[PDB]
Amino acid sequence: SITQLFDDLCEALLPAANRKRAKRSLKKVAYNALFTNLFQLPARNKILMLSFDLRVGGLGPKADRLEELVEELEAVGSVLDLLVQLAGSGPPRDYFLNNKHVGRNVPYSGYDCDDLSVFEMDVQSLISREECLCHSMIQETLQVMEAAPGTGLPTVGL
Amino acid sequence: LRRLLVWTYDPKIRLKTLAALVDHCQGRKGGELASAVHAYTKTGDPYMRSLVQHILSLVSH
Amino acid sequence: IRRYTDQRSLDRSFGLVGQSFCAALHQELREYYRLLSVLHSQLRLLVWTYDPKIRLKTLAALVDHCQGRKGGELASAVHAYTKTGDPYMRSLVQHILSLVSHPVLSFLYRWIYDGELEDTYHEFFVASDPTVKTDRLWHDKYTLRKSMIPSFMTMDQSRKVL
Amino acid sequence: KSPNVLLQNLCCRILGRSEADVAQQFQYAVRVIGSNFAPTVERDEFLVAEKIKKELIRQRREADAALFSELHRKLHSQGVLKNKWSILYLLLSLSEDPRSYATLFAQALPRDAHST
Amino acid sequence: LVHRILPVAASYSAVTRFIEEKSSFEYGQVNHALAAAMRTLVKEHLILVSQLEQLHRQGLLSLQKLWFYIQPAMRTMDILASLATSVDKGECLGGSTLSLLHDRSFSYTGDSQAQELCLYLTKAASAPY
Amino acid sequence: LWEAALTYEASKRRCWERVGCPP
Amino acid sequence: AAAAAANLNAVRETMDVLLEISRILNTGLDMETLSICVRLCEQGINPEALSSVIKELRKATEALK
Amino acid sequence: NLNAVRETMDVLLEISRILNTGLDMETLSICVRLCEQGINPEALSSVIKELRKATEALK
Amino acid sequence: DDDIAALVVDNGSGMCKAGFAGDDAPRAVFPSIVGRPRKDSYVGDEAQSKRGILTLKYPIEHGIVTNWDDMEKIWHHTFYNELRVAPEEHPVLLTEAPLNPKANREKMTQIMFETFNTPAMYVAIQAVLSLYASGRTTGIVMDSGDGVTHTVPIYEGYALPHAILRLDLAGRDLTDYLMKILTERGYSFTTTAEREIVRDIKEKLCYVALDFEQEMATAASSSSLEKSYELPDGQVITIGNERFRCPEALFQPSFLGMESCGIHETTFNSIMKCDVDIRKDLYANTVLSGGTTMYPGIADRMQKEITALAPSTMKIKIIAPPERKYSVWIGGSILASLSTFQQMWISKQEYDESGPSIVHRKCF
Repeated sequence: SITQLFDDLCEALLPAANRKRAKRSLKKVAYNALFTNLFQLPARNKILMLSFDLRVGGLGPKADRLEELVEELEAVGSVLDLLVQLAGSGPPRDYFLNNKHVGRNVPYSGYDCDDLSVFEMDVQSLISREECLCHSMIQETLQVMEAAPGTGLPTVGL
Repeated sequence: LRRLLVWTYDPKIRLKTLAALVDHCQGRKGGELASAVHAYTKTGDPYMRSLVQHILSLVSH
Repeated sequence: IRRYTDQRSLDRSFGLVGQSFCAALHQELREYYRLLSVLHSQLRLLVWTYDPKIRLKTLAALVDHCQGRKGGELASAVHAYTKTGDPYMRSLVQHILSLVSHPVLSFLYRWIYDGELEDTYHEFFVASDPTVKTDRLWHDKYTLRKSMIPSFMTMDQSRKVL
Repeated sequence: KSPNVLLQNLCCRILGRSEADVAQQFQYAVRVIGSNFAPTVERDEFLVAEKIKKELIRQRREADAALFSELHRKLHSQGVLKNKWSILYLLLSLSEDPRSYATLFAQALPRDAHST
Repeated sequence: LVHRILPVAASYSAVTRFIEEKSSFEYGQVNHALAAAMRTLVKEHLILVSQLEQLHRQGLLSLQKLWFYIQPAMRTMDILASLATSVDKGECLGGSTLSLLHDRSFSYTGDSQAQELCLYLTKAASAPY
Repeated sequence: LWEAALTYEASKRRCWERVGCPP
Repeated sequence: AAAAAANLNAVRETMDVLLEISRILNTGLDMETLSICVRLCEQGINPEALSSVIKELRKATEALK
Repeated sequence: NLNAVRETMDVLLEISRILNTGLDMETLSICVRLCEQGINPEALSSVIKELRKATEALK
Repeated sequence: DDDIAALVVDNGSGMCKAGFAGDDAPRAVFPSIVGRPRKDSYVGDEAQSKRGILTLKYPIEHGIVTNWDDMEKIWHHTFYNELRVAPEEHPVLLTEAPLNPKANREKMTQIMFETFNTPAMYVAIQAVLSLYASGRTTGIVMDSGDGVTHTVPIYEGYALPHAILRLDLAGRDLTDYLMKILTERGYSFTTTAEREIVRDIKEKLCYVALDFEQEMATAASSSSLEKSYELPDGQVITIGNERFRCPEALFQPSFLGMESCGIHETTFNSIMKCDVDIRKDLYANTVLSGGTTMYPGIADRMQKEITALAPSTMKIKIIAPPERKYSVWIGGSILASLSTFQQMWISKQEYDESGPSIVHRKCF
């Protein structure tokens, strides 16, 4: 069962990309940390409570996608309650936004200043990254190549 | 912003179609007008198809 | 490399493998344009430029060696730099090799299944044969042209899909 | 605290069902309240004052409409409310008469003639 | 340096003439919507050009930076320029221009930059037929 | 929370020195 | 404190003014619902958005009755 | 049953990719079997965050 | 690091396991034998080879120390010959069977402090330390060893003796029942080495039965349950009807005539005498045990009756470790390495300062 699958988990967190006695030490720290918390519909609602915070924080189609998937997840129950409590632990375009050139019936309306004003900003975050990239690759190498004499790689420490 | 030509890009297509009905229809009333607004919906260019299908809801009232 | 990637961008009779190889070269050259962007605003420093001088030697090497090669002999001219074991040239040849393999690997799911096979330009080992439409085309109507067998393929790979 | 579970507190008060007993309604609540949170129309406490007066005329009362002005005075004298426009617009929208065309009668502006 | 950049200029300025001329009644019915879906694709290049003007006021835009930016655009807008010149030069209308798109959808199947744009445009364009 | 704390025992005396908050 | 119980008096004052306005219009809300609606309206919310909900939840307790 | 659990393992990847977990497919497979045991998932989300901290303390 | 070291020694019922703390396998395993001419004091291969003219003496055989001198003798000879290290320079963590009297534990901490002379020590219950390596600290332990069994509920961090259940159903009764079933067959068991080999065969090759009904039905139709055995010594013991019903006697205790509880009965009798607010928490750490770890089959019957025990709104969680024979060993191996364990780990200074009885309180 699960405590044998836990051994495969202890092999994953150890670098595979030796490795037999470091596993016995990592297994000790794994078991020593595991039992501290364990010693001491209202379920889809927890996903809805974060979809609200999605909709307030911009990004409309992501929350509209999330509420489209929580209907099919109800058409194993302890797994999504783990996912909702691991939702912010994750790793840190589109041609259309304002084209009425397609369709057969589109409603007549004016400007709003929250659609096309924030469609040049969707690209402005891209152009303001692709130059901040240029400052995060020439700095990270000039920090290696110039500090002071006697600084470099630890092969001189051999 | 290049003088905001992105904002005036869907205009002059909006403006272009509404200056065609205001050129093509001049001195009209009756069913000859509902056969003259109803020739800007047979276009296979979907902007005009999506504009005059709301205009034609009003004029055929 | 600037000349090579600009001239074959007005050639469309250079095939789809040459037109993928030069596009990957283009993507590799964009970071060397980024260097020339930032250094301009800061305006001898040889030791800064010794290490880009190693990258550009390999890129000009792939340009000069693969001169005018298209199809499966250009997949036998970048699949000669997959035999290396010094990982700098491995990384430089990666993000070129993938795009080069993509046009060949597109036809190999419509010639093991059904689906359109474009061989109006011979870049694929199939050299199809006209006017055998009777019933004798379960014998050879798709000749195995050896020059457009690539190096990632073998004989069992180039003819069992056939 | 967060606004979304506060919506479920409202859902416990109005329904006989608890918040844990229903999730189809809370789905619709997350649909409506999100992306229409934080005012997007022009505020005016004055129009709300004159429309609560206009509603008390519809109940055939003129005495309680001028007592409402003293409660409107007291509302400002305490001054602990953030949007005095919003809660009174909200109570006026949920008003029920004890016992036509009104879109050509004065309303708040959409702020689509103004950058937001 | 400006000679390096001029092909993307030619492959914007040869597209808008097809969109303008073939947006009238008589010019086909698939041929209408091909140009009508090319306005969503003029939009991208236009948004790039628009944002760079406000960036240039700070001083954080130069000729080299623009040439460094437009590396994907130089190919993607050129495929659209070839389509535009091919329709305008010898007139293809309706099903004739849909045979033109049907050959272009096979003449690239391995490029994977010059395929995806056309693979979008075909499904956008053939709503009237 | 505010209406929960709000039910506190309040003196029925009102000040003659203060009309501004006479608890 | 003492001045912290005067503010707890000044909020009951407001809540009584709002409780008066809630009854002279004869709304559907009771005092307990109203205490959630004051918390919502303090944050800054469309009152056009909440009223549509309240119009559905009161007919969703006729889907309970 | 063995055909079912492969399809369930494929669909349970999707709902954990949209919610932006830190879980990869392997640790997803272990944690999907562990949550199905009955041990409260609200605590399992915390023991994983402590395990991944104590392994990084050694590196 | 350079914190002061720790070692663990578990003098088991059939072999002696010795080692250093934090070693996944036992560092040395000798058989539990202390000779006498029947060398004169030797543990290891030479004593096992001389067993025709050397007595085989296990000091712990019923979960209570029966000979005290041979226990401390095999303990000292294990530390001096089995590991080949010096007693004055190493603290040792020892384990004992559950339900050891307070006077017996007092006797052991006395003998370990004086005759062996340890720097620091630990004497405690077996099933709880085995649980701490087997998964969660809280739960229920179904421990079946080789001379004792206990259903141990634990919600303190340590056992609750108000609800501990002594059960005579161990490997002792299994090999006794094997001798009985073979003497009913009319087969000569012969000697002690064939006793150990046939007990090994019951653990390894023998069918460990899945239900009483199905294998009985196939054997009553016609047997095809037997599986051929070719030993290099040349023994052929194979019979199909007999081999599923020999370990089946735990599933129906009246199949032998055992009046004591079965497996489902002892764990159910345990959980109902335990508090109900921790009930699902204790029901989701039930453990597996027994010599049957070389071919399972007990686990399905056990998990099926545990599904049937409590209602269907709680799912089963049976923790099935990859070790169920050296589980006791890996327990001490993990616990002795910890620096937080020093609070539960007594030194020599306090044993003189606060008397001998504090080993019951601080070691727990």
